[PDB]
Amino acid sequence: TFRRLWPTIAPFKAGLIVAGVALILNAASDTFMLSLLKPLLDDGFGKTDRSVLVWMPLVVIGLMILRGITSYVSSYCISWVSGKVVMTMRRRLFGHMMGMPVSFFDKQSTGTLLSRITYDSEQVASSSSGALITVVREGASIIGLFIMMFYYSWQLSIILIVLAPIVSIAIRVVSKRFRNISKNMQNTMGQVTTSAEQMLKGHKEVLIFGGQEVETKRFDKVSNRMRLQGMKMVSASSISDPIIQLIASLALAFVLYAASFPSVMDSLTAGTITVVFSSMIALMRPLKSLTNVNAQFQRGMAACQTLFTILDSEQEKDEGKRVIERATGDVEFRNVTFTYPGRDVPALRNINLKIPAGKTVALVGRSGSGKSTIASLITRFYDIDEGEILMDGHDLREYTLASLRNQVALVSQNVHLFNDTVANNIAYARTEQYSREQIEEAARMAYAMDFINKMDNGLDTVIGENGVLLSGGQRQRIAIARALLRDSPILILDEATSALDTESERAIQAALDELQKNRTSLVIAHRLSTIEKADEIVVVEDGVIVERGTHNDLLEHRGVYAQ
Amino acid sequence: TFRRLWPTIAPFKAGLIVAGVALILNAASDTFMLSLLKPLLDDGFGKTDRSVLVWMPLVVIGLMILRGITSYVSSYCISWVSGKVVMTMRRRLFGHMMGMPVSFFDKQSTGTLLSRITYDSEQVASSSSGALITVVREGASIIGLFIMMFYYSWQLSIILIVLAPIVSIAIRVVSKRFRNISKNMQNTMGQVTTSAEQMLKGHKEVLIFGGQEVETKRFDKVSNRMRLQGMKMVSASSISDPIIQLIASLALAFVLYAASFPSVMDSLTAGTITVVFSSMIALMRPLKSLTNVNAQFQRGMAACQTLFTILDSEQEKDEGKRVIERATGDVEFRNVTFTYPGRDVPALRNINLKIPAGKTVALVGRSGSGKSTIASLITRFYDIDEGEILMDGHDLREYTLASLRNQVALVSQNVHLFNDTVANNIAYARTEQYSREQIEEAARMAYAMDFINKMDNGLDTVIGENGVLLSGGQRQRIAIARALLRDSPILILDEATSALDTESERAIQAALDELQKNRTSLVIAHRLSTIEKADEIVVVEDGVIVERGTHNDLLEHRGVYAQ
Repeated sequence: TFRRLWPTIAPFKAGLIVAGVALILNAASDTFMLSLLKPLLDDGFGKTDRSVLVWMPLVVIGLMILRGITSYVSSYCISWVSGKVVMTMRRRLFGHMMGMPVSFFDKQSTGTLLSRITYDSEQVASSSSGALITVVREGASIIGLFIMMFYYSWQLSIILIVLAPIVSIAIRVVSKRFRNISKNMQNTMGQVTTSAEQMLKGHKEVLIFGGQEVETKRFDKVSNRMRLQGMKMVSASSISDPIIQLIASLALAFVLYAASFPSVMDSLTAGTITVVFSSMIALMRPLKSLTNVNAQFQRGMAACQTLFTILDSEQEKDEGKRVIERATGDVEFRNVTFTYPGRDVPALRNINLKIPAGKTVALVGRSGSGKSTIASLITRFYDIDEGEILMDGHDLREYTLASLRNQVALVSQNVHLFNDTVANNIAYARTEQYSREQIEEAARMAYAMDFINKMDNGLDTVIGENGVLLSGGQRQRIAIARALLRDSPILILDEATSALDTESERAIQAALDELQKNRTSLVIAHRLSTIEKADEIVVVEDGVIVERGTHNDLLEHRGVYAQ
Repeated sequence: TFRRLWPTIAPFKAGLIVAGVALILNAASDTFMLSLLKPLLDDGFGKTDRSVLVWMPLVVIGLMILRGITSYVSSYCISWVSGKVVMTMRRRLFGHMMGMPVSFFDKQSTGTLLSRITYDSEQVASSSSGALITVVREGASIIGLFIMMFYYSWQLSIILIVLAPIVSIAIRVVSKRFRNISKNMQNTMGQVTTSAEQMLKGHKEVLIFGGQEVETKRFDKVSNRMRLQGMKMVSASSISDPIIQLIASLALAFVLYAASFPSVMDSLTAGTITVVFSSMIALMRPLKSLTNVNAQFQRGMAACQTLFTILDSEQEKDEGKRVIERATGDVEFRNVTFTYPGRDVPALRNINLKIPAGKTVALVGRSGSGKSTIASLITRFYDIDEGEILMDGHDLREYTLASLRNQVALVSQNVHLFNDTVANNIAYARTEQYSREQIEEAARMAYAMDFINKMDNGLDTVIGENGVLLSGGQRQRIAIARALLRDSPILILDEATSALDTESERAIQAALDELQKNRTSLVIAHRLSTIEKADEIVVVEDGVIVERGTHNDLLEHRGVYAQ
């Protein structure tokens, strides 16, 4: 997986390499600070009284300033690589998410996608960079400390090069064993927590039947078991560390024993042993850090696995490329059957429906099939499972998605508003074009000039993140202005809005007759005012045209014609 | 506030005291190892004495074993106090989470309460215990190291006590300043991420309109802002540690300079200087932890503030103490007005409704106001804001909550099933009273023995969460089975769903007319079957009694009768 992640980091190798050299300098600063001890213990407080204890305060200051500067440089440069990696991978995810089929964003995975952008890209970068930091810095620290020992005491050093593998393997085995024991108790705690969850929402029907005392007793039992599992988990997690410290103090004891013997001693001056033991104590963090690196890296490359799974998911098909600019031709549904994704049975039953040019054909889908699914078809949302939607002489499959979905224009009060300025929101992808004079014309035609004048500068103002917070009807009129400005050959409507508004229902009606005087207008609605004003009606329920009749026939078979 | 929390922790003072003595022993072990250093250098590798070199490994192992044993004891005993305290506080929360009015659990705290119990009692116990561990252990370590140093070289220890306050205040100031800066950047980072969130949620529009080009470019800009904010955050966070280490090294340099001054200050033998410097280096983490303890403690006593706010919140009023066992009397409504909490002050308009004894009077509330709340009135879920409901010669405000809710029985699709056995799901708060034969007769009359008998042990089987997982129709069956346990004069049938099933609604209605044979009942049914079998139909819309006609009159008041 890292095998495939490298290419997005490679362009930024400069930051990683500077971080690597800076971290090697950091480990060398640690090693030199520790090595500085022998000079002290031997030629200061040791045999030579002084002349080395005024050089040394400044040497220590210099080496700690080097530690600080190299640590800051490492942090900055590796975080800059982490930035220019996440940033890029987040942008690739975003580019792929917007072009991916609507089914994926339709509850296939909806709330987790902001996570999979932000948190998961940051996890990829953070875990991989933590792995690199630990590997490089701690490996440099181990190498530097071992060189420091060898150059100072090659007798004790070999005993250590022998034990440190033993200490490291002991750390790995105990850590794995006891952390594995810990994870079981995590599930055993989750289960009892879910039991309390179960109890909590039973409030109603616990009050009714007076079981509050039985509920308290059962929560007492579950709380006690939660506490016992927590105690076991913490007991294991604790006993983990002292065992490691003891298996390390065993190495300390062996080294000290292997310093008592006459052969080894008589070489270990007062300073040499101090350097060796300080090296030893400083050799505890690196080993543990490596043992944990081999898992940090895998956590990182698992988050990257998730990101890559998202990235390579089948993008919305674009094989068809037939173009269309103005679609005066009728939309012709002919023997088309579609199934909603996640449902085996065809939600949209085999149906034929013609959409006369410049006609406000409408339908009512109370049964739940085709209520808004028909609207999906024209916009080439969830694709056609069967049939040829021969729109203006060709199948929707043949048409290119961009041009097709350009021809149509969905309007509703639920339409979100982009954070860009309101005028551009009306001219989205038409900005940099459709001159602000055209935008003013559209604003006037909108019959919502008043609302955008009500807040800030109208065209210039911005509906950002709660910038002016247009109401539902005002957003509906923004959308209708957008449609008029873009000159959509097709209009698709769902019951106008959810509710009527003051002067906004009238303005919407004015705008939609300005639009529908000359627009192939497929419509759907439950309220039948626009149905009465409509020339042609086709009521369709359960995927089948219950009545393909005009207002006269629809009154002949009322159905829900009366509230 | 810890002041009000102490009563819950006091009865378990034994655990805290053992943890305190164990942690003091732990810090004493740390101190004694650094003290042990001096023998090694002075009387060992200095004046040669193999006796000390062979005496020492036995002491390092002994002291690390003592350090491990005391660490384990501290972890266990302080977790056994954190364990018992957190469990007792969870249990007091839960006990006070049931008698609390349904209003609180209704949309004032729905999902946050899951956290409130578990996570927000742990963030109390764990945080306070972390504060105690740091204070005790690290204060013992500081005292121990300073005693260890004064006993060995008081001259340098004076300088070290002079500066250590300086180092501590430097740590405090830098840590604060820079963590405040980090929080400042965190605010902007979150704000910027929300922008990408709202972009992502606009999928449908960026598809219908536009070509995702403006969306991609604007996400590029927001991602660059995220990257720059992340880099600034990490830069500010990092610079803290190098600066702190540099101040600590200033202290080290000053101590070194103090050494090597003529004769005075240079009375330190190699062992004495090594011990003093080891104490100085091991006195870095205790100082940092003491400085940061108060943040941990305040986080803990803030989670505890939340928990106390929950505990002391007004429990449901139970002032009325009028008892009732069986109530054939009418649930009299007379001009009672009650606003659904938090909205719609004029809800449940002044309404008069006398439900005659031993009837199945019902209502239709499609208007959406005062439809299901009338059921609550009988169950007193959402108390009456103004008016009197004169039940059986006394008001609900006068009746005992338990008895009143004992009189009424609620059957609905959403009836929650207890995690206990099925027998006790139909014996809840009644298990000790009724016998297995009573529950067997209840199972028979339930008209659901087809589903019950198929289980493992019949009555004694388990209908807990998951497990057998009875369906919704079977949920209705079990609710009716409880009603058939013969303790429920008033039967507030929901029947708003009015669903029909395969032999399941058949059995449900069979048993339900068996009940209603001699049950005072109030129902709210969308269907007209109930109206047909209704005794006095009283349709109520928007909290006002539009009509009180019989079945024939309601047929005249057709409304949505045809469907």
